[PDB]
This record gives sequence, structure tokens and C-alpha cells, in this order.
Amino acid sequence: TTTAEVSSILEERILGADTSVDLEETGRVLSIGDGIARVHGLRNVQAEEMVEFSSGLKGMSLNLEPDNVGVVVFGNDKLIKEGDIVKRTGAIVDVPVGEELLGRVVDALGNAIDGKGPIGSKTRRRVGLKAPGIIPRISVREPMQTGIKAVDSLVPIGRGQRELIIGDRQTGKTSIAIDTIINQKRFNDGTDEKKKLYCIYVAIGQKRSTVAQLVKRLTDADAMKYTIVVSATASDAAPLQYLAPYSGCSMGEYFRDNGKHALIIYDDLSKQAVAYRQMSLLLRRPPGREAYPGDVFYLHSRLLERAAKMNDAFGGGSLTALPVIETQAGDVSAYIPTNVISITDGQIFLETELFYKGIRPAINVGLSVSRVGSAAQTRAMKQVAGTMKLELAQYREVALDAATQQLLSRGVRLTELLKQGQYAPMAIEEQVAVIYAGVRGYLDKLEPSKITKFENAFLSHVISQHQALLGKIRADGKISEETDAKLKEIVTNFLAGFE
Amino acid sequence: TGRIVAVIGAVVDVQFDEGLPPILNALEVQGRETRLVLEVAQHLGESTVRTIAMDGTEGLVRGQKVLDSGAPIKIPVGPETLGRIMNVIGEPIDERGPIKTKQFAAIHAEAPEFMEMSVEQEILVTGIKVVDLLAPYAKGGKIGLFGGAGVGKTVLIMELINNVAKAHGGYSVFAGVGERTREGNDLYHEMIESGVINLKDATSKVALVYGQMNEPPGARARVALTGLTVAEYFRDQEGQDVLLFIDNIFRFTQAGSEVSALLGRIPSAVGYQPTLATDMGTMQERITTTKKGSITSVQAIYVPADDLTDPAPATTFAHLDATTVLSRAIAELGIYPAVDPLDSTSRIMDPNIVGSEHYDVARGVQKILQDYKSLQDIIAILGMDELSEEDKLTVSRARKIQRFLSQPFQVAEVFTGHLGKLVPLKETIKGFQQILAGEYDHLPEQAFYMVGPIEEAVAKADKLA
Amino acid sequence: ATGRIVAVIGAVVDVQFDEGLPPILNALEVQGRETRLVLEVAQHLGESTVRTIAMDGTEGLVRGQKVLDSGAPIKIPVGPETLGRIMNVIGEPIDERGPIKTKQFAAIHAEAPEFMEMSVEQEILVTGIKVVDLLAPYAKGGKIGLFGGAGVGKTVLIMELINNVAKAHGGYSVFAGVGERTREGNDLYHEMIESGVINLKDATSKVALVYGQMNEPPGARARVALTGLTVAEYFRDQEGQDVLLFIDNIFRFTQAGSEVSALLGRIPSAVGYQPTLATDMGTMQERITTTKKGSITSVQAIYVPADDLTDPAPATTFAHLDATTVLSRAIAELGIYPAVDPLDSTSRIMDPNIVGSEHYDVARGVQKILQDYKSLQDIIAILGMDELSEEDKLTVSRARKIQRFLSQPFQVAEVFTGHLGKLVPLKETIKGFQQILAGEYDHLPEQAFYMVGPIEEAVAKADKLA
Amino acid sequence: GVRSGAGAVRDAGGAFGKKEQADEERYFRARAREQLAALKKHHEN
Amino acid sequence: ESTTSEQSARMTAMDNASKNASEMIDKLTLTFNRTRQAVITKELIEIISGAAAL
Ligand SMILES: Nc1ncnc2c1ncn2[C@@H]1O[C@H](COP(=O)(O)OP(=O)(O)OP(=O)(O)O)[C@@H](O)[C@H]1O
Ligand SMILES: Nc1ncnc2c1ncn2[C@@H]1O[C@H](COP(=O)(O)OP(=O)(O)O)[C@@H](O)[C@H]1O
Ligand SMILES: [Mg+2]
Repeated sequence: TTTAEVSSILEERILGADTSVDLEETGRVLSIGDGIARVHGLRNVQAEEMVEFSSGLKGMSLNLEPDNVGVVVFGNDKLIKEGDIVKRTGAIVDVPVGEELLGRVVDALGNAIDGKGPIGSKTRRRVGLKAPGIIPRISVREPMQTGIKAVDSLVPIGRGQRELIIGDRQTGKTSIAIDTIINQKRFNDGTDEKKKLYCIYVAIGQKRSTVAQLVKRLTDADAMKYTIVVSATASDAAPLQYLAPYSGCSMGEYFRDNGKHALIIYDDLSKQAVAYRQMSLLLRRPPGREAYPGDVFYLHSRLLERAAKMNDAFGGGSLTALPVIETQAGDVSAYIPTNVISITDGQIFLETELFYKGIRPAINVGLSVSRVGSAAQTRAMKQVAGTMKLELAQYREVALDAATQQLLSRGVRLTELLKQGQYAPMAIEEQVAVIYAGVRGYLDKLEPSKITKFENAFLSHVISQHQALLGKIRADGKISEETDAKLKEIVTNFLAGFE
Repeated sequence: TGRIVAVIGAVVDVQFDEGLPPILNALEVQGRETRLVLEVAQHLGESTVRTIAMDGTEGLVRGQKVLDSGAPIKIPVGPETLGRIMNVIGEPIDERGPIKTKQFAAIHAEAPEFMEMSVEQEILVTGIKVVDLLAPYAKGGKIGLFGGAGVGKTVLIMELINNVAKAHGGYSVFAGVGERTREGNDLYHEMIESGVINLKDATSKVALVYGQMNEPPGARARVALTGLTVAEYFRDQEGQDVLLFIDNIFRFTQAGSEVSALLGRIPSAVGYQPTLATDMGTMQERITTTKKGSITSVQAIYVPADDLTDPAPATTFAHLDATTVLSRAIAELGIYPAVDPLDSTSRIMDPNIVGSEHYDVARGVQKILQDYKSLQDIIAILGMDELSEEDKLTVSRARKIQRFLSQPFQVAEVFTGHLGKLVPLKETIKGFQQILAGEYDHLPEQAFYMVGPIEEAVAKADKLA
Repeated sequence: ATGRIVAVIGAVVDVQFDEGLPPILNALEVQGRETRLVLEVAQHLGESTVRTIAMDGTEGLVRGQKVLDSGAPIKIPVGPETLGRIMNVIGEPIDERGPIKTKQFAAIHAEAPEFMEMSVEQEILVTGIKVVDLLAPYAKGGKIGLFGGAGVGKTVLIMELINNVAKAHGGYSVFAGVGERTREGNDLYHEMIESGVINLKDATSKVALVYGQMNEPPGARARVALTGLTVAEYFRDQEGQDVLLFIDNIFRFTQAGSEVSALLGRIPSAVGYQPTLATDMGTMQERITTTKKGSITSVQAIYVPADDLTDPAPATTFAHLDATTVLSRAIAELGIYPAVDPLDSTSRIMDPNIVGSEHYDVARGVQKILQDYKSLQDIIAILGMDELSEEDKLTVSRARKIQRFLSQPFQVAEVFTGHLGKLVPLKETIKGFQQILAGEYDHLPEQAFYMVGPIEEAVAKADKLA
Repeated sequence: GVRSGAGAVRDAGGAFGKKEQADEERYFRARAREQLAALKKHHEN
Repeated sequence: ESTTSEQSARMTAMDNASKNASEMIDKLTLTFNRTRQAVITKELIEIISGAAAL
């Protein structure tokens, strides 16, 4: 038999009462279960069209069978029963978009969950738009300062790039993203209008309490006013977690297509992959490696490929993506991690060994790369970071001769220099000066355990009285010869004073 | 009222005429001596709903009438559920008469909304020095209690219940998922002896929810939700800092996998249900800190094949906020409680949450213990005279610390005759800070064994010689 | 003949025709869409109903929508006018430079060259890379594969091969980007514009581009490789030219087939792959061959899922390659770039009659000493270096020096490491490896051979750290 | 929990198993040579 | 002097060998867990496919 060969539909046909019910635009649920609802009717429904149930839940018409329609429910299937009336909305599944969502904590479908009122959106954008082609894109040029010394120095992230934050549990993957969100405040407050970065954070499957605490952290740092929090937590149904990344991706595409720059944080894309695997298995589709569907790579590719940098012909906007992949026991060579690595333009490994030893952030500078990051790096930061990277690589190579002893000492000093606190992103010029201090051999004399104290004092000293030099560095974008001499003099003076 | 059309295994299909019950609705089978509750899981079509059974399906005849209760499985809840044992369907199984309460609550409830969630991490002071110092329990968090028998896990559970009842004035719920009947009876009588549950007056502090291993997988899949509903009543209608216990979460995952397999759903990796993450989330997200109160869950964990990367332990760790491991080696060393000071970790062990002083003290204690491990290795290999004076003083301080972590328990007073101590967090921090500062280096090693506040340690030192 | 859409499940659309069922592999245009959605017939399900694979997104398709049969397979513009242009799966110019005005069109699906048309001529394609030239030399007009995991160097290696050969190649070149990063395609397009291999002003361009990327639906990604292959076939056959066919990545073709076969209604094969995993791969690959009309020197990048060479998709493709280059993540961890595995990369022209006696002897000696070192690695790992014999220590030192010396900087990788790319000739690397095996450089440090080109650079780097 | 047993070095058939087999064979070849020499000297009597 | 030095060096070398062996043991344990899970998943997928194709 078939789904619509049920006795009730047959009775409706033979009795001739198939005229009163509107089968063209509405439908009745034949069988709700396993998260997929079969609907009889909706003859004029479209593929991927969003349909709303009687209870209030909305669903996406995935399978258009000859006799029925397979609708995935964006919510708990308990509220859906057999015989419920399903009606079309006449639109492919979309999400409210615009600047009215800035500062709003929304769910996968754009509904506000912060209790601050309805979203005042005026335009809706489809969640499954194709990524821009070859022509509309241009190479990544503008930098995207994260505020992390290790990131902005050794693994620079461009504006429009896709950089993966990959690591194990409790390795600071979320902390890097949060600091990046906070770091943009300096650019957003100013009137540059080309360095503003409207951040977006998407929570996929993580705890509701964690998302609430993240929102509290952003509000306390006055960073909520330019960020959008799309929440699809663990309690939310699997379709919501599957759809959540695409909703935030569309929200960022709005900024991308209007000449503005946006940042999207796909936190826990692995949890989205797990949710999609659940959806596929409940649909009885052939599983593959690790019981995953065969199209998980497409699932992540059609999402991350939308993040790109547009040329001046298409407004010159951009959309930077920082997906987060959770790895088990640091297994980089796993299905989902390797799929995401094959998509992103880099990775930031956060080894649990370094995190345990106290190296926070736990970036594995040996294995962390950024393919298109060198072009999108400021000249002064590049000048210091090239030498820093060379010295760190040489330190890693050797880790009793005088030369190798000096190399090991310099490497230890630089490693202690890269250590940074939480929720305190640094300005680009401040990082340039700090790295300049270590690179030019002004820390070889100090004991390694005193380097952090030295930096804490040196930041305060420079940011207070020597503001002119930092402003000159920020305006120029490079460390000039006069700038080099002045910075050398002041760092030597402070080193003498520090004692 | 429907009729049974399929009795395949524990999966029973009921066909209704007038009104199809929604999913997760309780169906009561007629004509049976003992209540048989069926939970609707699917709508198969043709006015037929596929249900899983909460009891044996023998004696079911195609055509038996089943009544739709109109709501999910509703359990008796209230202050009168304390000191009682109830199964998944809420029936009392302690043979002490019906549990007479005022209101019932459905086990299947939505997680608290985003606004209801608290936005500030807060430490739940358990009164235990080792726990409150090195692996503090976040209020509304989840704790993974590692270790099995021979390490006093049940004693620790009873002492946690007693401490939370005495300090925060909050009751506790023990939901045994797949718990052995013999071990269930032993725990019941041990709790009776400890006084955490009283059979005479209404001073009991634990509400027991037992799903035994001989029950169908559907029963063990919802026993955790039953206990969680019992805790939710206290959190919401009374605003207490409830303490939920799940022994253990792995059997909850196994019951979920069995239930999914019975419904003919293609399994995920390592033979787990496709809805493993979603079911675990729906269970755990109700364990949070609302504005009225909070629920803190101390869930025992069994790691299958000793593989922390298996889907069940990984999904469980995804929700954990702290871990307490009871090492048999520590118990053999004579330190009770047997919480391992090194392997136990807490996510809230951060200066921004517990304060700079607490974080510094805990980090110093852990560093001294690790240095003691290294020096003990050296002493095992070389001689004790090889190490310097600094190494000897660090060894002495670390021994004093690891004997100070031991603490008498009120629940064990009747056995060992030693009065139990509820050490406040401030006293614990101050004592360990003073020990690290070398203030009490002249006191003997046994001066800190099985004492509460450091004042009792100096008193015991005075008692010695 | 016009049909009506009956089923829309993913990228698979089922169409029922009142009369005139279109044959298999026939393009069907869907009427009523702003874009051009074209369906490729895959099965005749009976009851005058066909099952099709869509070449674009199926969003907005309504059951009963009118779709018109084109009466022919998917045809693309082909000819000299396709050089210097970007095409999609169905031959639509996506470089917004106007229509591709070619005098003829070619069907996407064609039969592979027959047995008699095959050619057996074998030469050596010196690519200027030490590892490739020494151990697994490439043959002109022979299929080449670049195996590797995720981020091991496949794209960098294929770009280096392009920079080395295609710019100096007299004939035309065809690049087919299948399931790769779109920004990589944009970078390649701009690099070829800057280098002059693609000219936007006059008809002097030498390379034609076809791009179906990872953003495309699985139907598109399963046929873009066929589009690039068809362009290469035209350039090989109807013009008698020597053509380079760079494909990256070719595994996405198999992945797209696996994605669509689940909906097509096939019992899955091992690791959830399609049962027709080897048949379609063979049909696609055997068309990429050197016939007697012309030669297609093809370089194909093959993704290796989960770094598992035993996966069916990277396992069945070994039989279709003359020269195999297997990158490894473990080598890339040691910093040896390129990450070519010297004990897993093989070539068919590695024979003393073809490559020369000296070359074969040097390559075999290098492989032997590397295998001996790898066998000794376990004892070194557990006990220590001091437990080995003196000859064993000498072999370990020489093998580590060889491992360092295999690494070579790339011109395309200059912007990454800051080291100038080096293009060694075949004789120079032969002499260098022969000298290293002989023992002339048993006094230099191991690091003297790292990221250098000719052995003269190694000896001029050794004395720097005197 | 995964555990091991006795005589698992040769079962793996790795470098250490072959090393142990070769060492045993080389030692017992010498021992057999010595025993053969002693037996021949005895048989001469 | 030689026997004292030899015993000290023997102890140090055996300790280093034990540390290296333990490191290899944990790496192989992770690999073994991955392989075991993969085997279980593969066999279950085969069983499910065989049942569904019936
Ligand atoms: N730079 C830092 N310095 C110090 N502590 C840090 C730093 N970054 C993160 N942490 C600590 O790490 C812990 C949690 O880190 P975080 O949530 O960012 O990691 P994660 O791996 O993304 O987590 P999860 O998988 O739980 O979402 C907290 O205790 C926090 O204090
Ligand atoms: N020859 C090389 N020299 C230095 N680094 C390389 C080389 N080849 C690859 N890489 C590293 O690999 C990355 C690019 O890998 P890619 O070629 O994209 O692999 P895949 O195509 O498999 O993703 C770069 O970030 C670079 O650091
Ligand atoms: Mg690539």
C-alpha cells in the first residue's frame, strides 16, 4: 500500500465529499512521527516551501511524493496530531533579516526569545540561497582583528575568510569567538563605516544556560548592540538545530549584500551535523561513515561557501565565518572535522594538553594555519609577526650549545608572551608593541614567570602616557623608522624601570 | 477509548475511533490486575498510534479497550512524596499505602524558557572540603560521579543530601535508572539507618524513584523524567535548591537506545539511537537554575569499554559542569570521602566565578599535590635523603593537605562514632590557605585527619602530646 | 513532448510524460522558472514516468509543473571560443562576458575511446619536483592522481604543477573545478588573467575553465567533471592538440553520485556508497585517455575521506592512473612539504628501459633505504637510537637526510613560507640523491637538506650554520 | 577494559617479535654447536 | 666506577623506554577505540541494510 491509500482517504474519494476540503492549498496530517509528518493534499505546495500547522508550528516541505508531502516539523512533534490541518504560507522557508535584529536573541526561525518584543524586520531572506559565484567575489583584503595576540599574529583572519576553530571539549573554542565579538566594539563605536563588523553568534545544540551567560557577557561588555544571537539549544528539536546555521548565514548575507561587513560564529557545527544525521536516519536514509548521511559535506559546504568577500561591483561587503568543530580525543582525522577542514580556509587547533598546562589560549601554532590571512594583515603587525613566527618555528624545531640555548630562551619568552587573559581583547597597535618588545630581544633578561607581569605593566604604561605613538601606529598601519626608534627607546626605558 | 491491534514485544499499537491522543500521552489498559500504562510514541495513520509499554505485555489480547488519560504520565508530587518510593508511573512501591498528595504533574515538560534561565554562575556549597575547594558544584549544574562500589558512593550521596537539606534547606530526589532491586533495597535501608529518610515523621529528605532492571526499557527511559518532575515541583512551587541523583545516566542512554530500537529506527554509530543528543538534551535542560530556584544533578556515570570517546559518555560530558571521581587508591590510603583531588575537575573553577582567592588556593593545592606525586616517585626510586629541605617541606605540607581533605560525615556518625562536620566554604578556603602558607607546619600529620574546620585540627594537635 | 513533475525529493525529480518518454541521459527543461533548471533523465520507472537528476536547486518546484523535453543530452558550447571562459555544468558562461559563440556543441555523455584508438607511447613529464621526478615520474599523456586527506597539499601541489607545466605547455589546457572552494576558483581565474594565460582582450587565451563548486547541488557536482572532460575531448580529437586536463577535486563526483543514489532508490554498497560506484567512475575516467588523435595529460586531485586510502572512492580510482602521488598527513606533520609519501607513490614509467638505468637505480636505492628506516622506526621509537648498530645508525642518518631533501619549496607557496620556489631539473636531483646515497654528505647536518632545491643549495646552507 | 596477556610480543609479529626469534635462534645455534662438539668428544671415547 | 655508571644509565634508559612505551600505548588505545566503534557501526549498518532491502 501507499501513504494516501489509507481507508479514510479512500472513503472521502468514494463518498464524493472530496469537494468541500481545499486540497489545493491545505492538507491533513496522515502520520506524524519520527520528526517527519506526512501530509495529504497541498497539491500547490512547493519544494522547501514553509507550511504552518494548526497548532502553530511551521514545517518545511522536504519530500513531495505523488500522493503525500513529507514535512519536517520545526518543533516538538508532540503538538502535531493525525488529522491536523496544514496550510501553505506561499514562500520558501525564510527568516526575518535586517538591522532590526541587532541586539535580539532569536531562535532558528527568527522568533524573539529575549522577551523584548516583536522583531521589526521589513525584509525576509531565504535560508537556502546559493553562494556567490566566482565573479562576484574578490580576494580577502581587509583584516578582521580578533583581539587575540596569537590569532592576530600567527593565524591572521581576513574579512570574508572562513577560519575553523577546532579542538576538544573545554579548550577555549567559544572564548575565542566571544573575545572576537567583544574586540569589534572599538570599530563599531567609531565612524569608520568600513571597519564596522556586525557580529552574529549561532548556538547549535549547546546548553541554554551557556547561551544565556554568553548573552550576559556580551551585554556587560556592551557588545550586544551590534550582534545577533541565534539560539537552537539542546532542548530544541533536531530540525531547529539543522536550520539555525542557515538562518544566521542569511542574516550575515544581508550585511554582505549591502556593502557592510559581518561576522558569523557557527558554534558547534558538529552538533548541527549530529542533528542532521538524526533527521536523515529517522527518514531511513542509507548511513555512511560513522552512521552519517552521504551529504553532510554538502550540508556544511552550502553553508560555509556563502561566507565570502564581495568586490566593489556587488557593494564590497563581506561575511566572515568562524565555525567551531568539537573533536573527540583530538581526532583531527575524523569524518566531520576533515569535511570542515576541506571547506574552511584555515584552522585554529586548541590542544587540550596546552590548555591543561596553562597556555591559554591553547592555540597549536605549529598546526594552526590561515591560507588567506597574510594579505589581510596590517603592515606593522606583519613586520613583527614574521619574525615572531620564524623564531617560534625555530624554537619548536630544537625543543647545550649557546645558540640553541638562546633559541630556546627566546621561544619560551615568546610563548609566555602569547598567553592572554579572557574577555580582554587587545588593540592592534598594543599587540604590535607587545610583540615588538619580545621579538627585539627585550625580554631575554627577564625570568620567564615574570613576563606576564611585565606585559600587564607595559600595557598600562604605554596606553596611559605614550598614546601618541600608538595613535601614530594605528593611523600609519606600519612601524616607521622613527616609530621603531621611539618604541625602542620607550621599551628600553620601561625595561630599566621595571627591574 | 481505543483497542489494541498489535502486541509486538513491548510495543503496543492502539486504534482509536473518536479522538487520537497526541504523542507522549499516557494510555491505561483495561482489564488488568496491575496498571499497564502505554506512552504514545507515533501516529501510524488510519487512526492508529504506536505506544511503548511501561510493564509486561503478556496477557494482552487484540481488542482490549485502552483509555486515553488525556495527558502524559502524571505522578503524585508534593512534600508528601518525601521518604517514599515510586515507580515511573507514580505508583508507590514501598508498601506504605497510597502517596496522598494534592497535585499531579506530567513527566514530559518543556525546558525552562530563555528568559527564565539564570545568567550568573554560582557555587552550591556542599559542606565537603574537597568538593567545595577543588571541584565546586555549580548551582543548577550537572556532576559526573565516577567510581562504583568500595569507595563509599552511597555514603557520599547520603551526606550530600543531608548537607543540602541542612544548609540550603532544599530537598533531594534520587532517581535510580535501571537500578538493581537488591542494591535498591540496600540503599533504601541504608538511607533509613542514616536518617535522611524517616518512616515515623515527615522529616525525610529524599524522594526515591526506582526503575528496576526487570522493568521494560520504556520504564527506565522515563524514570529519570519522573524523578526530574519530582525535583521540578520543589524548584518551582517551593523555590528550593533541589538535588537530583541519577544512578546512572548510562543506563538512561541504554534504555533510550533500546526504546528506539524497538520502534524500528535505524541506529546511529556504536549502536545508539538517532535521537541520542536530542533525548539527552531534553532530559538535561530541565536541570537548570530558574528564577524561583534551581535543580542540581549529581549523575553517576559508567564509561562503556573504558572509552571516554563513546557516544554516550561524550554526550553526557557535553552537559556536565563538574566531575567527582572516587578513587579506590584514595580509599585504601584511608581518606574518606575518597574524592580524588587531582582527577576531579569543575568547569566553574575560574577566578571570574569563584573569586581570585578561591582559585589561587585551589590551584596551589593541586600544584602541591602534583609535586608530592613527583617526589613520591623519587622516594620510590631513590632515597628520602636525596630530596632537599624544600622537597621535604612540600611533602609534609602535601601530606597535611591530603589528610585535611578527609572529613567525618553526619550520615556515618552511628557507625564510626565520630561527629559529622559541615565545613563552610570560607573555613575550607582559609584552612587550606593557612596550610599552604606553612602556618601549621609544626603540627603533626595526624592533626588534620578526619576533622572539620582547622580549629578542630589545632585542637586535635593539642590533644596529641 | 512535455511532461508534468510528479515527485520532488532533494535533487531527484520524477516526471510523467503523457507521450514520448525521453531516453536516458536526456536533458529536460523545466518551464516556469526564472533560472534554467535542466533535468537529466536517469531511469524509466514505467507507467510513462521518468526519474531525473536536477542540475540545479529544486526549490519552488510544484507537482504538476510543466517540463519540456529538449530531445538531446546536455550539450555545451565547445571550441576555441571556450578558451579563457568560465562555464558551469550545463555550459552557461558564468564570467558575465556574454554568450560563448561556438560553431558547434558537444553532448556531455559520450562513449570512451575504443581499444584500437588507444595509444601506448610513454614519455616522462619532468615537473621540476624532486619527489615526483625521482620516485614517481609523470608520463606525458598519462593519467595522474594526487591522493591526500584534508589540507595535506593537494590544491597547492596541483597549482604548482600548473605553474610548472601549463605555462610552458605548447598546447591548450582545461581546468575542471569539481566540488572545491569557489574562492580558489576566483583566485585561479585572477592568477591566470595576471599571468596572461587568460586574456580578456584578444583570442590568445590558452586555458578554458569549468567550475561546479561545493555550493552547487549534488546533481551539478556529478556532471561538471563531464563538462570539462568533454571540452578536453573536443580539443584532443577535433583539433589534434596536446591538452592538459586538471581536475580538482574528482572525489566529489563520486560523493555526488552517492548523494543522489540514496534518493534514486538503490541498495547502498559498502560505506553507504552507490552500488554503481565503479561503473560510473570507469565511464568517466576511460574518456580521459590519450588516443591516436591527441594526448590528454590529466592531473586529478583525489580527496581521501578520513585519511583512509581503503575507502572505496579513493581505492577504485587507483586502477585508472599511470602515475600516483599519495600525500600523507604524518609527513606533513613533520614539515616535509610536499607531503608525498615516497613509499606509497608509484609510477608506470619507473622502469630502467624508459626512465634510464641510473634514474631507476637511484630511485630504488632511495626507496630501499627509506623502507629500512621505516622498519627500524619501531625499535628506535621504543628502545632508543643508541641501541642500533653502526651501520643501522648510518642508514637512519642517510634516510633522515633523504626525507629532508625530498622537501622542496614551491613558487605558489612563496607567499606562505617566504622561501623562494625552486624548480630543480631531473639530472640535478638525480645527482643529488645519488650523492646522498653514496655518502659524500654524511658529515652535513640533517637540517642542511630541508626546504632546499639542488644539492648545491644544501651544501651552501650547511656552512651557514657552521 | 582492554587488557593484554603473556607472549603477546611475538603474536603481533612486529620488529620485536622477529628480534626475539632471531636472538633465540642465534643463541641456540651456538648452544647446539657446543652440545654437538661435546657429544662427538664423548662418542670418541 | 664503571658498574655504578652502568647501573645508573641502565635505570635511566629503562625509564625512558617505559615512558615512550606508555605514550605509544595511549596513542594505540585511542586508535583501538576508534577502530572498535567503526567496526560496530559498520556491522550494524550491514545488518540494517540487509533487513531493509528484504
Ligand atoms: N584565555 C583564557 N584564559 C583563561 N581561561 C580561559 C581562557 N579561555 C577560556 N578559559 C576558560 O575555559 C573554560 C571554558 O572555555 P570555553 O567555554 O571557551 O571552551 P570550549 O572548548 O569552547 O567549551 P565547550 O565545548 O564547553 O563549549 C572556562 O573555565 C574559562 O574560564
Ligand atoms: N608545498 C607546501 N609548502 C608549504 N605548505 C604547504 C605546501 N602544500 C600545502 N601546504 C599547506 O597546506 C595548506 C593548503 O592545503 P591544500 O593544498 O588546500 O590541501 P587540500 O587541497 O587537500 O585542502 C596551506 O595552508 C599550506 O600551509
Ligand atoms: Mg583543496
